[PDB]
Amino acid sequence: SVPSQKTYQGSYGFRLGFLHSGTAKSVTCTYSPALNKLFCQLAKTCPVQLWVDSTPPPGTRVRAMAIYKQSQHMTEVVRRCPHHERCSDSDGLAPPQHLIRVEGNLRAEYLDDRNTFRHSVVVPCEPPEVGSDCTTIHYNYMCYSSCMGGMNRRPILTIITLEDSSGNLLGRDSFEVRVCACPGRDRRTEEENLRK
Ligand SMILES: CCn1c2ccc(C[NH2+]C)cc2c2ccc(Br)cc21
Ligand SMILES: [Zn+2]
Repeated sequence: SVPSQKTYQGSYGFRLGFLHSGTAKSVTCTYSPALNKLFCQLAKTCPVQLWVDSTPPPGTRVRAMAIYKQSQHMTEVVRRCPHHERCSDSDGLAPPQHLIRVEGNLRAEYLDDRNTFRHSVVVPCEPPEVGSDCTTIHYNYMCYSSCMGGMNRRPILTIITLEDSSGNLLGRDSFEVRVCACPGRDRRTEEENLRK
C-alpha cells in the first residue's frame, strides 16, 4: 500500500508554512514555493510551521512520514541507508533506521507500522507560544538523497498529517525534500531548470 498525499485542510484549516531563508551557498535549509520542495543539509534543523484557522481538540497530534515520489518506488519503505542506520548517532529516542527525526521534543513518538513497516514520527499538537502566530516543529533528515543503498538519488516527499487522538485524519499537507550538501545552489539550479 501507499499513504495518501492529497492536500486536505479539513475542519481546522490545517496547512504548513516555511521560512524565507534564501539561496546563499551557506544556507542549511531553504524552501522553494515554486517547486514545493525543501532543500536541506544532512541532520540540520528544518523548521516547519503549522497553521490552523481554528483550535483543534486536546489530544490532536502531528505526524511526519516520508514516501518515494516516483510511482515505481512508492511501495518501498523510505529508510536510512546501510551506513547511516549503523553509525550510532541516535538521540536516545529515534530508532536508528528512521530518516525523519523531531529535534528537541521529549514527547515525540516513533512508529514502526506493524502492517506497512513504514516509519513515522508524531508529536502532540501544541498552540503557539504567547506572541507567536503559529507553531513550529524542527525536523532533521538523517540521510542524503544520494546515499547508496538507501534513497539512492530517488526523490522523496514528506507527508504531514494532523490526527485526532485515535490517529484518524484531520488534515494533510506535503512537500518534496532533497537532502544535499549545498541546498542554496541546488534550489537555484532546480528553479532555473523549472523556468527553462
Ligand atoms: C497547529 C498549531 N496551532 C496554531 C497555529 C496557528 C494559529 C493561529 N495564530 C494566529 C493557532 C494555532 C493553534 C491553536 C491551538 C492549538 Br492546540 C494548536 C494551534
Ligand atoms: Zn545515508
